[PDB]
Amino acid sequence: SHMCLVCSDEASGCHYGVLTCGSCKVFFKRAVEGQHNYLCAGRNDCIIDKIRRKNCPACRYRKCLQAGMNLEARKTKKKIK
Amino acid sequence: SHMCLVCSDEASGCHYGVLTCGSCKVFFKRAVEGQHNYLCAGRNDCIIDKIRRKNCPACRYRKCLQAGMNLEARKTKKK
Amino acid sequence: SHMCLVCSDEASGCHYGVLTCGSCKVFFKRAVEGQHNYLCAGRNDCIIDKIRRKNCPACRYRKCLQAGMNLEARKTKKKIK
Amino acid sequence: SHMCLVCSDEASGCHYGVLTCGSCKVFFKRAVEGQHNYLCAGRNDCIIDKIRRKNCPACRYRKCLQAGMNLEARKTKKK
DNA sequence: TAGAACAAAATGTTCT
DNA sequence: AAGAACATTTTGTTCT
DNA sequence: TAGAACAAAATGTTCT
DNA sequence: AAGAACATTTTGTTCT
Ligand SMILES: [Zn+2]
Ligand SMILES: [Zn+2]
Ligand SMILES: [Zn+2]
Ligand SMILES: [Zn+2]
Ligand SMILES: [Zn+2]
Ligand SMILES: [Zn+2]
Ligand SMILES: [Zn+2]
Ligand SMILES: [Zn+2]
Repeated sequence: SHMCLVCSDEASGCHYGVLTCGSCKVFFKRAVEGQHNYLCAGRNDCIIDKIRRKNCPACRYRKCLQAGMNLEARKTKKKIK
Repeated sequence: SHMCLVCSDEASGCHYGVLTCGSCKVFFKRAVEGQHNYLCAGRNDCIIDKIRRKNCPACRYRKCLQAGMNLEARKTKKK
Repeated sequence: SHMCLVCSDEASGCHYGVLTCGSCKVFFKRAVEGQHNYLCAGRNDCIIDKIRRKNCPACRYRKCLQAGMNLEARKTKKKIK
Repeated sequence: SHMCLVCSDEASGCHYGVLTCGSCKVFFKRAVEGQHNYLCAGRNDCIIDKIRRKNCPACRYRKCLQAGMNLEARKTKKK
């Protein structure tokens, strides 16, 4: 494919285990390494697309996790082999 | 009463016709003057409070307008 | 510019401090991290271009050093600032 | 005498007409059959020895030909 | 592919 | 009340 | 930009 | 002597 699985923007490649765009890559990195005590202003199912992905970091981060992103994807796939 | 009518933060006074905080005051001026077009990612009914107000500029802006904010609120001292 | 300063092939970017192609980048990395007890079969001035860069690793590595390549270029340029 | 005439490594016998090592033997067959065109990076006079022979296929190949290597050296038992 | 560094966008505060 | 300036936070791009 | 991992090219050894 | 097969070393590319 070539859609980011988090926001549907065009994927820049496979990051942290999942096809994503560059903005979602660095978003997940920052969320995972820091705090991500984010608060949804809707019902925890906000739509995350190219334009709206800035709206709700709580839902964007939930979508990163649901897509399967994980910081150790590279080293984990090396073990699996 | 010291409570922003848009986000319930502590209000700094009457801005553009409405009791608001400083952050909502300037957010509103920017929204109108930049005339940007925001889009809600929920259901057009997001909770707008001191922290969540950052999440949905579309609903925050809508609440400003609904609360009566108007850049020429003062100039409307017409007789 | 856009010539590799080591072999004159097209540069892929600035690596280890110097504009180089990808083949020269990984060549220098391997030479620096391992042994580079290479022996020139000419007079230590072999010509290193796209086709001949495979011929003499001793001279190719000398050219990497002469161009200024160094493993810590990134962290070194951070200190300088 | 057990010394490769191309690289002075220890020779394994007469290959393609010339006393050579195994590595020079197969290098020569590959050069001729792949018919590749090598280029020297020095002065067409590189030192070819057990270790340096890897550096200049052009001079190594030239030395093979000059030493008399020929893939049909055996078949040249013509009367 | 992962990540540093730079850049930009978006928001908030101070001060007049 | 209103706004400019600065500051911070949040997000996105380049890596010549 | 740095680097892991994969891939290819180039060389050398064994075995018949 | 000659060569195929395998093995190793050296070099280069992709990273869906
Ligand atoms: Zn994305
Ligand atoms: Zn949400
Ligand atoms: Zn407010
Ligand atoms: Zn909303
Ligand atoms: Zn190069
Ligand atoms: Zn040389
Ligand atoms: Zn030899
Ligand atoms: Zn030569």
